[PDB]
Amino acid sequence: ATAAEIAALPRQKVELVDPPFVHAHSQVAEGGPKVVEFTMVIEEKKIVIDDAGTEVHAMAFNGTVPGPLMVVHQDDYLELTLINPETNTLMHNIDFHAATGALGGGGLTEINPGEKTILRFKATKPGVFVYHCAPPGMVPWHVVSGMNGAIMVLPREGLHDGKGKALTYDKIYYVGEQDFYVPRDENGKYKKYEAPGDAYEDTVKVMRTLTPTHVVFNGAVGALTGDKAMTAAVGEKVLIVHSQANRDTRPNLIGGHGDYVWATGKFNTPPDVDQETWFIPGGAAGAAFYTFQQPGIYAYVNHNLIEAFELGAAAHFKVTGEWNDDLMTSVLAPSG
Amino acid sequence: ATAAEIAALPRQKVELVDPPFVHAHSQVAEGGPKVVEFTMVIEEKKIVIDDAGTEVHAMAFNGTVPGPLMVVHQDDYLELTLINPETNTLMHNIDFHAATGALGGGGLTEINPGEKTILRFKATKPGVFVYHCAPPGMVPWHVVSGMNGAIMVLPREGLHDGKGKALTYDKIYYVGEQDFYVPRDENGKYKKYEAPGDAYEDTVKVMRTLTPTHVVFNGAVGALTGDKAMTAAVGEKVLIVHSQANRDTRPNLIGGHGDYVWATGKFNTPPDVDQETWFIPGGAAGAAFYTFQQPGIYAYVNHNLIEAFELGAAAHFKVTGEWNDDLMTSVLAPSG
Amino acid sequence: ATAAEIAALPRQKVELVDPPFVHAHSQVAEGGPKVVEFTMVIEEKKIVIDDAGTEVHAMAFNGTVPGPLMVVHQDDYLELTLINPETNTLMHNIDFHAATGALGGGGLTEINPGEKTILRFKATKPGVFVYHCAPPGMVPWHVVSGMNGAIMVLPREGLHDGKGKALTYDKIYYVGEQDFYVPRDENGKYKKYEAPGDAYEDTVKVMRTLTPTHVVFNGAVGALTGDKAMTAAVGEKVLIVHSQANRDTRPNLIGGHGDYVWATGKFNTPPDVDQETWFIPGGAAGAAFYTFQQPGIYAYVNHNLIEAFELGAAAHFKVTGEWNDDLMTSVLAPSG
Ligand SMILES: O=N[O-]
Ligand SMILES: O=N[O-]
Ligand SMILES: O=N[O-]
Ligand SMILES: [Cu+2]
Ligand SMILES: [Cu+2]
Ligand SMILES: [Cu+2]
Ligand SMILES: [Cu+2]
Ligand SMILES: [Cu+2]
Ligand SMILES: [Cu+2]
Ligand SMILES: [Cu+2]
Ligand SMILES: [Cu+2]
Ligand SMILES: [Cu+2]
Repeated sequence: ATAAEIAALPRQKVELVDPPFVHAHSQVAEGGPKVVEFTMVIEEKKIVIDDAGTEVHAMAFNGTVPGPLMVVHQDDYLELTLINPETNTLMHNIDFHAATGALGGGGLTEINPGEKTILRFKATKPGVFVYHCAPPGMVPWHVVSGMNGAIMVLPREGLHDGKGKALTYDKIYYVGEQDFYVPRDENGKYKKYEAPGDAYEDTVKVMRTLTPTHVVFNGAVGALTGDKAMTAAVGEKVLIVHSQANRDTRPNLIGGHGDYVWATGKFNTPPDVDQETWFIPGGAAGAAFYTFQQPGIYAYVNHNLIEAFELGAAAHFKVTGEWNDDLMTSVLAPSG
Repeated sequence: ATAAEIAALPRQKVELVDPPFVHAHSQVAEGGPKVVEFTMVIEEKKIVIDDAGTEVHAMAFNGTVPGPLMVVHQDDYLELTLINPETNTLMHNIDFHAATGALGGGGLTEINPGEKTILRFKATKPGVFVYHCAPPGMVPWHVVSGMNGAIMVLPREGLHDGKGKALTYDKIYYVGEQDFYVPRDENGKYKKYEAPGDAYEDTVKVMRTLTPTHVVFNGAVGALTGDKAMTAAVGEKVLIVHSQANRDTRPNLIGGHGDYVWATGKFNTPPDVDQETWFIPGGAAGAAFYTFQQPGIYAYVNHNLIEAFELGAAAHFKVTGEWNDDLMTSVLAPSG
Repeated sequence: ATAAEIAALPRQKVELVDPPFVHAHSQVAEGGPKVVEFTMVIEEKKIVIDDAGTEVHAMAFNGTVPGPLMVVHQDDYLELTLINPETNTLMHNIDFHAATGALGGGGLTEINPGEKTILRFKATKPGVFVYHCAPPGMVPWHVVSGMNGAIMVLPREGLHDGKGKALTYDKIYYVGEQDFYVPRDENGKYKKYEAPGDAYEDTVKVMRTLTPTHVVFNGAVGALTGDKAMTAAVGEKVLIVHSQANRDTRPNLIGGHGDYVWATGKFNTPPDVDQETWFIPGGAAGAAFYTFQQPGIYAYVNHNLIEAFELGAAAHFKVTGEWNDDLMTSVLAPSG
């Protein structure tokens, strides 16, 4: 398509919402290709990542860790207006794994504090993809400071299983997983810093151990539990998009399964089925589809249980509904 | 299925055998759905895991690490009687990744010493699945203390390749891989403790480094080598079920291949073929089918060779039969 | 085939080239089965792996790290003459994951300094496979000293996608990823040694942490950048073979994609498509096929960005051609 043809295309402005929720969208594409517009302001800000009050000088797209999920359809154009406020101190940019060229847009979006840029790319490949800051010379630090998220490019005909059968979810959740490397003092207590730069040297040292001090969902230990636990009901079909821009993860819905899992996150690659624990390599997004059959609490975790329960990679699902004794029943409850 | 129908199903008690061996079963189901009954007694006991007398206070299903492999067919019901003797001191339960509901059954099987429980669940999905102890608050600790195993839910029609061609094995082995985190004193000597709880704080510290001191098959370094090597003959078809409940692994039959590998461990997902090294994420089981073509010794290992030969993740296969010079031959033996 | 039938097959002597380039070959098999001959001299030599002058006592096949890529077709016989010069001080051998029997040939190829051997095996399975030194007793050490490579066994009919369409590449590159464990002194400085054996005790201790000090492509940090960046042109089809003999990796062509990726490295296993980041387990090789659509610099990395940018696992592609504004364009360049 020529510039003229693209300028004639309809344009829709979408308002992003904070993870784990996803902005309103249609699974089946409406009309022909469109230029979907998104705006995100970068905010360098202090966030607390655990109950002890541990701090991280985050670099967050739209002010959240992970950045929000942007949703478009295959062959739509994603036009992102990216803003780096003069209140920030570092240069920032964005790399869309879903895009093609200039390091995912990285080479065309380098913005200093006080600048903005508008990048447009054709979403030619269907699936979920990671996006993240990629400044030449300080990539890992910015990424593990939370500057990453994901987008979903839906097939124009919505989701289907490997054999051509439609898969329509009732709800969708985006679980961004983040590995944090927080310096500790001689007492083994997490250190705090006045400015983000102050922490760089100590942090690089921790990063070199390839051992995160924290592995969390939605920016903090327990962020998706309690009044913020995800929800569903027996019978409900749920799509769980999961991303990790720097380190491997292995999602598992404890008490359930991954009925259809596009482990590689790409829709033209048939999904695996009946999964117990699936695998998403660092630098990628994956997605799992499940129809709940039992009510009660579920633990959604990175299945290296130390990472899940000692480091913070665990969420919960609260599911309402009738218990099914055919699937499972306590013949004899715990007793003498 | 009606209520009367389940109650009318034939009940069958099966006697378990210790890994790497598997209890008697039929690949193709025999008769309609059944309620397959198993019983496992929990044993807390000190075991030696290496050639240096290193000890671990194990928590073991049926007294073995890994716990035994339970085999049923899709749509049978697995009815497990789980016993926690009054001689034990810790709380236990069981999570079946193959099951649906109550956190895999963990929420219905919490038993203290002196208690027993009976759990029944319908094996609705075919494949090999991990099962492990999972009491709220002490999940990773108990799991890395060896309280995990796997089950196999065979398709009623047995296994088939991606083209619908039946895959019938002559022998089946279950290799459970265990990551252990044993504390060391300031001199580097592994510590010993009087009771399980005594080692808790020291052990969690090692666990948080995400670096196991040992990675073993069947509970100890060398457990599946020498006089305990697994066996086969040229021409025999063997299925090797492999599990790892907490950490990733990458099996490889050195000298052979994985002719058909259900890397994810789920039979409705077509197997990969001609594999050199496959990958099983922590929290899952996988299965590899192979037809031996050459006699001799084979090393079956986790292919991060440091984990295999420095940490303990290596086993052997001793295969009888005639050598095939077409496949391989020494044209010129080592010489000056 | 009988010994006589094999002896009558046509022979072809191949001259190997240093990675990332690959020796001349035909994607589609030229004629029936043949005995393809290769010769590799083992070289124990010092290599400098980073800009701080860090040394490693390398054990390199054909003098490089990784060893060169050998290409044959399915059902051809690979006949390798391996030489261990009197100048070397260690026993060496070779294990081909592509072969069948005697530990991949390791049991039939043990040669001391001053010895040579000739091994022939039938390449019965198509795909890319790892090969590495495998002495009984000192495996991980030699492997992580750089003694590993890969071979490609192409289907007689060349490559095809999952639907049977031919995938013909214009260029092919072989990226060997190496994890190094270099000892340091109490001041955090990398130690140097006068002979290979001198660093053994120290290296094992570092290997036990399972945390490499360096993760590099083609033997050194920046080896595949600058004067050695890989090249291509818009419209060109490129196959990127990638191997890791001891540790997991997750390749990603930043700016592009993996249009077709045989992640497990085996050609009879359908390739995944439109990949952002793929996964290759330690002890295996994989291959990705991509058609460039945009000119410019691309970063090819292990997508754990710490491993890529702090540890060394990063390469570059320099692509020439016309920029495609339909796929990506800067609507608004960085500005106030
Ligand atoms: O922009 N590097 O993944
Ligand atoms: O039951 N938690 O993996
Ligand atoms: O030959 N050991 O991977
Ligand atoms: Cu940034
Ligand atoms: Cu940045
Ligand atoms: Cu990236
Ligand atoms: Cu237990
Ligand atoms: Cu327990
Ligand atoms: Cu589990
Ligand atoms: Cu060697
Ligand atoms: Cu060697
Ligand atoms: Cu190997």
